[PDB]
Amino acid sequence: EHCLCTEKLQELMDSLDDNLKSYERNVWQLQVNVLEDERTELQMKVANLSERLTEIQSKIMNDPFLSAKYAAAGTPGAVPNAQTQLREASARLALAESVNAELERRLAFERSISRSWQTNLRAMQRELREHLASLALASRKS
Amino acid sequence: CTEKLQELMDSLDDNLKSYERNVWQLQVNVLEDERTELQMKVANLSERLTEIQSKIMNPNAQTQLREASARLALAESVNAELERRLAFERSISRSWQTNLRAMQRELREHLASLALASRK
Amino acid sequence: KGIEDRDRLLSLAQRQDKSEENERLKSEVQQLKCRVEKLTRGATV
Amino acid sequence: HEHEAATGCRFSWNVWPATRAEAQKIELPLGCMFTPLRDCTSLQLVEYEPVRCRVSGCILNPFCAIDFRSKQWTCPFSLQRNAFPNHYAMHISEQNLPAELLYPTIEYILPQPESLPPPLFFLVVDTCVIEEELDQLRDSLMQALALMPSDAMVGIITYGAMAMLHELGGGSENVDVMKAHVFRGNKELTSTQIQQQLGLAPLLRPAAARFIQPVGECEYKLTSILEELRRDSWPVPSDSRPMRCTGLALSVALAVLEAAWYQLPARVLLFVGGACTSGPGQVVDLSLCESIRHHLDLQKDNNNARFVKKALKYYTQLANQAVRSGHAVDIFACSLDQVGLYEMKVMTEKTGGCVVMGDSFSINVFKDSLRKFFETDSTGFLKMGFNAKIEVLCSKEFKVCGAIGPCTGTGKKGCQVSDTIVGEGMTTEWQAAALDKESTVAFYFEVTNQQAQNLPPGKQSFLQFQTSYLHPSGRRRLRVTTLSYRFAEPNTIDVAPGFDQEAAAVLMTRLAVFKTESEESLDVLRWLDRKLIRLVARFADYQKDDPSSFHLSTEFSIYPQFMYHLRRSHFLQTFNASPDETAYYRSVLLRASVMNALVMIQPALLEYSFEQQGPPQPVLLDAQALKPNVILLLDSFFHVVVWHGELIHQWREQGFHNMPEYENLRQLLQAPLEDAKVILDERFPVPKYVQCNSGGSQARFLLAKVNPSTNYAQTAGGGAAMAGLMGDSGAAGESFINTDDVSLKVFMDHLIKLAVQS
Amino acid sequence: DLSLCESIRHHLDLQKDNNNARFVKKALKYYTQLANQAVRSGHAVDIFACSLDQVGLYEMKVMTEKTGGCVVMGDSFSINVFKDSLRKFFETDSTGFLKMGFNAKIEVLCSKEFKVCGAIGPCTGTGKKGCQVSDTIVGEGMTTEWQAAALDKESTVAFYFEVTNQQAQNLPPGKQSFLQFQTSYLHPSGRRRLRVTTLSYRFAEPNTIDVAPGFDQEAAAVLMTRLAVFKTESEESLDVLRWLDRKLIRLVARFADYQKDDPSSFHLSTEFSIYPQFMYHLRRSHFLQTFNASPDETAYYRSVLLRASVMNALVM
Repeated sequence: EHCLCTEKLQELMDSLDDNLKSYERNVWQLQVNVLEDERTELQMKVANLSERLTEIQSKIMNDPFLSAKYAAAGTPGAVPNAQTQLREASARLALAESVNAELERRLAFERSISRSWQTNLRAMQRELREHLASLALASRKS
Repeated sequence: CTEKLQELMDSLDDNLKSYERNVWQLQVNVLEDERTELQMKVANLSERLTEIQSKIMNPNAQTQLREASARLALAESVNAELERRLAFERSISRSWQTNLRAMQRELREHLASLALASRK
Repeated sequence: KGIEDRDRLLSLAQRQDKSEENERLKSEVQQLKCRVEKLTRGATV
Repeated sequence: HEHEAATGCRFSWNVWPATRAEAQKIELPLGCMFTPLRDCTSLQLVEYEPVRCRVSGCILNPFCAIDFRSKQWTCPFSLQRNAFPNHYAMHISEQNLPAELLYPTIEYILPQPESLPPPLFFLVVDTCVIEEELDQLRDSLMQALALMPSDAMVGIITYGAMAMLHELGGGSENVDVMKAHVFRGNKELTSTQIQQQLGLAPLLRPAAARFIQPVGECEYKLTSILEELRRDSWPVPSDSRPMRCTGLALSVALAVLEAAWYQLPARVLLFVGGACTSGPGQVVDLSLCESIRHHLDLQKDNNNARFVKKALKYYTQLANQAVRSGHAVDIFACSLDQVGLYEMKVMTEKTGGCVVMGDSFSINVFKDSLRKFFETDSTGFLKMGFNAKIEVLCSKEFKVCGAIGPCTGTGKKGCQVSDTIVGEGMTTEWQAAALDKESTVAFYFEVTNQQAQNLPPGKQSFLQFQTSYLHPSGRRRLRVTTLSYRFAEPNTIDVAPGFDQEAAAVLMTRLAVFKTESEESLDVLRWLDRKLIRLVARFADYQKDDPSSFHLSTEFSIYPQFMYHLRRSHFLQTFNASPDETAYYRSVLLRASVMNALVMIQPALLEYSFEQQGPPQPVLLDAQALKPNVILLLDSFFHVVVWHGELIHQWREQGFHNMPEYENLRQLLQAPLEDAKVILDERFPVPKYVQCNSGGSQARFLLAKVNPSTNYAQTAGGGAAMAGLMGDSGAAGESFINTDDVSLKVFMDHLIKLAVQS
Repeated sequence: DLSLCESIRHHLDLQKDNNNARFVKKALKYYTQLANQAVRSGHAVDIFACSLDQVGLYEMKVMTEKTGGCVVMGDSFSINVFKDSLRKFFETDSTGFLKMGFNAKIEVLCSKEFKVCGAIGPCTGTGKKGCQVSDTIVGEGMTTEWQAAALDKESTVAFYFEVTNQQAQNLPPGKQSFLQFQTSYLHPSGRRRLRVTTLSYRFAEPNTIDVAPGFDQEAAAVLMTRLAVFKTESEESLDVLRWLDRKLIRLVARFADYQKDDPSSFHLSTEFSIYPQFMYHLRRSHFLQTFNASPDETAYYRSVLLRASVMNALVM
């Protein structure tokens, strides 16, 4: 059935080559360099959170009387005396807002993962549809 | 036209049975496990820091505990809503090979019926 | 499936049928025949 | 939305097509809605001259690469380098950059090498109306005069059967004599004949010293002519309406402008209240005998087209005279019958003014629109520029063709302008006699790009707009807004996410209005729904010959509803309204912001529920909202009709509200009053606020625009049985609406079915 | 449509949406825009329909109500219902001119105590605004001036009025309010006419019982029947039946002398004696009941009811 498909199945070759393979490459790159962006912004905050736990950590407990401040501490006994339950409600509160800030950057950078497979995938629905449907329009001619 | 359909089969199923989508996924999984490991590092380095910054720092008790635990229990509501949110875009990214290769089987089967028609 | 195909073909048939309407006119054309026969009876007078 | 908040521009495609074939594929005209003046919180006024590229005329914009080691910037359009002149050689270090390179929209106050002319206002005031109409015209003119700026200069001319051009501010020797140069009607004097007869043939010469003077030096002379403003004394022949030469009155005003201030801020303000009877601009005869033109008359090309065409030739002659001089004109037509908008529109669209369309002067639309015209901004000055020239600087890829809106093409033919003129073109810059804080111009562009490999790497497709207007402080001004849109990278589809549904909707409104001006309504409607069906066929998710799989994106789904309401609105249907009402609609449509014009396409139906206890929700415009227990608020830029039900209305009669258990009923009744006056005092020409109730008041407006809910088509759909005698005989008293319009549900059905098979 | 298997529409077909009438939509609203063209041009449309089958009178009634035309529905073009109706369409008066008027301009004025709501019958409002228009609308409102391109000696138009006074202390005792009608019509001789008719009526005392001798039950029955058949155009005829039932209950209980919860002490005055019997025959008449009728026959009764006078409306 050599019925002049040659010029028009060729542009289906061209459309299926530069779009099916190249879209897969160009989105596999898209998440790996924003998850290497995860590597770079995680480790920048590893830097400033480690140093916040080395000079603040050592300054308390290398100098006599301030190391006695973390010798008394909130005392290792019962009867919380209505000062060390005043206190640590804000301890799990600061734990709460630190993990809230961490999950909220997690959410926003996961939007860049998800807001890429609507538009380009619908293009692969798109440009293959009028090529295939016209491959039945001109096929019903001879 | 049968020579063009035949190398359309070859050019298409080479994409389908290439274990090449697999390897780039093994690339992103090995940076997923260490990145969730480094999530735990953000957890430990911050949990200890928020403890230490309250050691030093310095109305009645029956107002400041009334607040700051009403600033807690909204933390209860936000990690509830944001994690329930989180699994939702996990599942919309849990479509990666599910319908992209359903597209490729749609092209494979629709061009198969043209191939059997030409072979007939 | 043929049960539900031509239970609609029968049901369409009676709504397109006017079996009670075409008897009340057969009485009125019979009394029209009786009226025109009565008119010719009065015409001979 | 954020794109409009930054620069005031709104492109239909935020991402552009690649080639010419890509422009045919996306199938819609690329265009934008730049508001030139557009007071946003991003402009910075600075008293230095702009730096200009010698090749392109480009002003240094934030998207410019700056070679710091050589003190040279590169022009992003012409790709040619220019040096920084002297003062900018130092302090150009990477920490201290000027506001040219930081903010996109920047304002330059143009340092001159003198008190520049403050705005002028003629008052072409009618006299041939009824007495109470004229009395309130005196009152509105007195309040407008109190709203003059101190430096502003004015001149009265009261016309009628013959024009009386009153001179202002004479000598202190008399104080008891006012003079008026009288020009007889039914005699079309030329431009130069008016100059010689008046005798006028530091910016005020002694010939015009009897003429235009400051309101701070006249005062009593203005209050005198406004209070000896009275009627015309002529006994008309039997049934004749009072004789009126509007066309002579505008020619006398424009001719004073010609020998006086040439390129200087001035605006004629017409206060016409009846059609022109004699002289030029003839639309109907002086006697009330033969019919004035109608929309039917233009349809069947009647004999009254002799009063349409030869009056159009005169008013376009005065329009071109006003354009080449540089002064805008206003119409405050407030006639009970037809006055002639379709001839007098060509003079307001070309220069740019106000097309306020009162009925009788007591109505709300006239009174507050006049005082909103002379209101001041936050700085206290008048919020309108003069002699604005808007030139575009396109890039290599795309070339401009049209500027449909309140402007006029001038020339400067070059490589920036391509062929196939849509609208008004063969030009790069567009003159505008005066431009306020509402004017929006539709700039159309087309992408040539014969080969797909011509776009620069990651091309941002630069485009710079430059407007040179004059501010009533006495300082010439130049504002530049520079914008960029990345476009058509080879991962396909990008042009389509950039599409937003409302911006392209208003663009096809302005194109349909310009094409009804040239050809008839049938072919522009066939072109318009061809544009809709070819858009929907490519820009949707479906399988061929299967309409059930149809789907539209969030960007692509609300556009058919604007297209349905656009084919339903009065801009394309010249019937159901007088030609003056249709011309009023088209005149303000070409000059309207995108958010307000969208309201005018599809009217808002803000619903006020009793049981909801809270904020309004926008319901669909249909008659499944005429339940008697609610309140309605229609907003169509011309009516703010507030519709009650019969249940709420009779609560008002016997007084559930006065007795104090129904405080919630008081809040249900004051919310329409307070929220509507918020609508009235923000938007230009302030729409006719009309109270309404069900089956009465003036609800014939709201029941006209509202779709029928229970279509008679859905009252003929198959399957009648077994419900003939039931249920205590009563259900809710439904209301029935008949109109020519097929339902929005069924219009989508022809849209899907035609697009799927194609 | 053309194919004979499908039948014409009926009352049961209209109430519960059959496919037998897929083309009555742009049928009926096509005849509305022809009537729209007819009133701006001042032409009337009369219909002489004669068939055993239905002629579509439900959709083409809209011209004859809109311009003042007449409807003559007969079963054949040879029965006496057609021959005499067409013949008196051209009957002459005492001067040999036709007993009809054309291009009439019925224009109503009122005193400042009361306004006009609207009109029901062979007329259409023009939108002539003024201070004499009421908020409430009964039918064709929004004007003091109605077009009626066809009137005759039997064309009677319902006018609805509303009193806008708030307090009884604003009226001097024995105050007489006035209303006025003008009818500007072409006479068949070819000349402009203007019939001015003025009536005077007196307001009652603040007591609510003093209006009882001034009641006219015969014209009020025509008033409520005409307003019923207008409300059946948009609302259900069943809901109209509940409306007239509850309005009869309120009117009777207000204007009758009786002891509370004693049916034997009931008595109605002479002015209200036969009025409840009028709505007994109204709710069983073909104007509101759709049983045992065609929509064409119902459109015939509703068209002639909207243009008859008081005696003819009592007969029907």
